[PDB]
Amino acid sequence: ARGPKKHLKRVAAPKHWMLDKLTGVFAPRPSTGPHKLRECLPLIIFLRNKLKYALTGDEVKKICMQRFIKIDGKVRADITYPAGFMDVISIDKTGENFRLIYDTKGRFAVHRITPEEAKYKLCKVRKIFVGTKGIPHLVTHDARTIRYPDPLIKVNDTIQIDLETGKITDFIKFDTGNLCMVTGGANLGRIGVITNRERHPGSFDVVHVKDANGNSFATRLSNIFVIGKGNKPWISLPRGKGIRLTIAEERDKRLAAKQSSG
Amino acid sequence: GISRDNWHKRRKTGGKRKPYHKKRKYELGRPAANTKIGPRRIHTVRVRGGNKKYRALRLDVGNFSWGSECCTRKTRIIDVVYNASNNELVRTKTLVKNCIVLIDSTPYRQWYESHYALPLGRKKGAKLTPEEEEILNKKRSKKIQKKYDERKKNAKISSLLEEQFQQGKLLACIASRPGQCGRADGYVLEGKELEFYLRKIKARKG
Amino acid sequence: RISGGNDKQGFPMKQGVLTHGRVRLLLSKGHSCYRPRRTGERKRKSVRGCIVDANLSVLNLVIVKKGEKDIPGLTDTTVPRRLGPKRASRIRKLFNLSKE
Amino acid sequence: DIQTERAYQKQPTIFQNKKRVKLPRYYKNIGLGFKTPKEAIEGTYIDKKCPFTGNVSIRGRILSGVVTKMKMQRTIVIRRDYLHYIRKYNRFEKRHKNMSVHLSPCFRDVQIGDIVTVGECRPLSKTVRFNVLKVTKAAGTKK
Amino acid sequence: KNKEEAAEYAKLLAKRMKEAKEKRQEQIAKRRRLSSL
RNA sequence: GAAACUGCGAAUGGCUCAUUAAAUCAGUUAUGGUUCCUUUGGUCGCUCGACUUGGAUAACUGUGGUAAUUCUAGAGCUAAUACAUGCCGACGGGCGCUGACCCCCUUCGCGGGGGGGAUGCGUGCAUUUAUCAGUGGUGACUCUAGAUAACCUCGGGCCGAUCGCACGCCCGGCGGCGACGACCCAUUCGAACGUCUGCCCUAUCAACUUUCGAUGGUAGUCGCCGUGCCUACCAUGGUGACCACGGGUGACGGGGAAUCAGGGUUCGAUUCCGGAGAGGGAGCCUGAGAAACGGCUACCACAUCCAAGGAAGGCAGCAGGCGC
Repeated sequence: ARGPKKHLKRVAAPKHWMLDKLTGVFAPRPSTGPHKLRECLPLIIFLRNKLKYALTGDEVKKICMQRFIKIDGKVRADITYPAGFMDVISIDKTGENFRLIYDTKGRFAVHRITPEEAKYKLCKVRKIFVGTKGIPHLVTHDARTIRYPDPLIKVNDTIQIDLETGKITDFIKFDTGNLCMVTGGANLGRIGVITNRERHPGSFDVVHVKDANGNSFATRLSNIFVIGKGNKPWISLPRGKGIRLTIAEERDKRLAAKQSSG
Repeated sequence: GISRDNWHKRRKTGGKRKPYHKKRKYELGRPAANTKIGPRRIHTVRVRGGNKKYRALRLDVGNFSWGSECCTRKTRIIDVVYNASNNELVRTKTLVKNCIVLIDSTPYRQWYESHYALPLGRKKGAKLTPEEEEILNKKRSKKIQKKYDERKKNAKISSLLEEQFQQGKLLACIASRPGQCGRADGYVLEGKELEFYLRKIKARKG
Repeated sequence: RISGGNDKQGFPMKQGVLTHGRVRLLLSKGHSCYRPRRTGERKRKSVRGCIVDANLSVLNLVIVKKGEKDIPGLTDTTVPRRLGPKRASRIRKLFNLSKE
Repeated sequence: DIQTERAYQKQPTIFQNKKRVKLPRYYKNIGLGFKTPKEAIEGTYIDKKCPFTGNVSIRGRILSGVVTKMKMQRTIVIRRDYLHYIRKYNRFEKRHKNMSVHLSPCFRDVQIGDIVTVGECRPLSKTVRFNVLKVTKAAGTKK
Repeated sequence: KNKEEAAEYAKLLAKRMKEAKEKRQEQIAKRRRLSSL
């Protein structure tokens, strides 16, 4: 390497894209954007592989160059634009709106939302900051810089922003007894209520989360997103509601629905 | 060219490293600025990330600070006296960071007189005959004079400083890398620093 | 005026080299007798010296002052201006126009 | 006593020429529950590389060896012992790795055999990357 | 935009500082409570 | 709409394994010790002092050179988001010193207490230095903001002399979508140098390293930054039977592969990740990123074309030829 790399081989592509082997050598290396390369869903992948609207990368090119698809209330004419967590994908001509939040397993589900819910999103604040005139500053998980915020919002809270104005409406404080979706590690997509936070000065602080059915699991603080106050999520969830039942239970449910079909 | 790398020199144990790759660029290195005292001359070096880096090859002026009362003025460097690292950097008087220089005491004196309304240096029997110095030292209203008599209380200068002022040249220490920023900025020596360095200059001198 | 021709091997006379022989220069962008292919490219070019001498093949000459007599070849005619001013200020400057 | 080197030794943050009519000291607690010891606050020594009265931040690892040598200038060699486990023979082997570590004149008397806790800092010299943060006197050593 | 953002922050902040000052007088109320409960 | 100028890319991809034995590399952590084109989001009347400026060049036209190449000299013509040069605005003040002068109340009176305030100088962010105070944050800042006194590289930081669609809203009035550009900030892509532990055979390798850097201290230099990286002056140190130092490898490392009762032994040039190299060494231009080789400049080895003066090289890219 003598500079930045531009090709991403299909075997090196993040596993949650569920890309087949015998299609090609390469996968779409996501163009730089708000979310990380590893943890996004490129617009070509979501449009062609998941929705099956297009068949080839040229067909996706033909769609995205007619200004149809709108990511977070702005038109994105880049077929490998990184669409990541909490992002709101509205297609106007079809009349359909998707919020990219995780399946109960470590992948992105294709969760349809209503016109009135596809008008805002939840942003995890990353670092608070003072500018060049004692003007306070936020930085969120999706690279948004919000200045003149509410003077109580701190480094691990969640803010609800509007996708026209880009201004803070209401916020959920990071407390014990607040709903959190886990957005990294083994427990990727698990929804549960924060039970404890265990402080380790110099190391990564681990946070205990309780599922609805009394399933207790820990995650590092970085891989947690407060998505609701109490047991009330301020968004709509996929079918499953983030439980991640065992493989024996998933089998039982599968062949239950199978034998019921007959 | 001039390499700045660890792999060219022996391990902790005295064992030789065989270099596993040729010289890279980011392991860079350029010739020394060697800033002399003369008419302003600054060359520009384009560095990593496309940023700039100014090579002062000659300098006359410099932004020096009398620290005890926050009186900083652009003065004129005259010469160098003592350098802690090497004494050939005195002979071929190079301007490097933390070398002792002499500066023109005139802007500090001018401020001192215009602030306190008291004379500095100006030896006993000084013919102040232009007498706009007497304007700066006299002729006020009532309450303004009360403010000036209030202030002249705490204008007791250190004798070590007052000699240098009367001689007409002050000792200063260069606080900025002149070969990299193109500036000979510093602070005027005072107190225990000044007594330390005045001993060191006299002792070396002999 | 001696506008500067070529050597008898085609190595053109570069300005201000101040010799009567043939020498090698490392020519970069913004020079004579050279144009780079890539940006920041430099090249060794064999160029003939500036001093006009016996052993050339050509001399480029430009008629500084037109003399007493008239030549059959050149002065007789005059080629037209292919193009004129494209910039608004250059039009106003040439044809002497008021602002309004 | 101090100022043995040719350049004037001072804590460069504190200003010691304030006109008037004791010298002040700059220090810091370096986090992770380490008591900024008494000699740091009430000493008159100067050190760039003291974690208390200097410009080094402790971050990364916190290791511990036994003091082996104290024969170099404001630096000591600690000896770190561990058991490396060979897999074929279900047994261990006794290994060691001794590192040059920076000792502040803050810790006034350490004896070879004393137990040290070291915090990772930036590279201080060619081989020095760790700083002595607390000393625990070896078994007994009262008399 | 710079003027209106500054004005709306001045309202919201001054309200939050009045909340903290109501707490400041409870801090002194806790002092006098430890003094004479 | 050819050509040409400008902008971007050519640092990725591909090929091979010669080097290289705490090196590479793997897991684990650090940047509170750095640089970063592009993207996404902030900023961009925050500064108190022109209804559009300037002189060159290409393609083009024409005149030529030597045998020769992606060689190019000379003349005349013309452009810019190339290259330079620069207002007006908002703009009336505000703040900080300076400070004529002024009126007021008290001491009969001086003195005292506070008020207004002419003239002048300074002002924004970034940049370099010195001093003072302690809005938000960290396990911890010499952090971030704030205050005062100056600076400001002539090889020069910013503070739009730019382009396209829609055409509008009242008495020659009067503004929305975009493209392009930019000092700084965060973000994304990284890169870079560090932390801890880990490697094959060898004693017919037992001592090794250092006054021309070997291990440390102080102050510099240089670099994107931390550091003997390198200067100068000091100190006598660093490593070793727990195998240092030296030598060998038909040694690039790992994920892995073959064989297997349970242990294990052998392989891993080879499509994924990381590294190194472009015939052998060395040096650099341009750029955000190169010590680049389908870039340039030397020398060593080889080697093509010569009107004999000179010109041009680099298959461990895809095919293919000789040799082996």
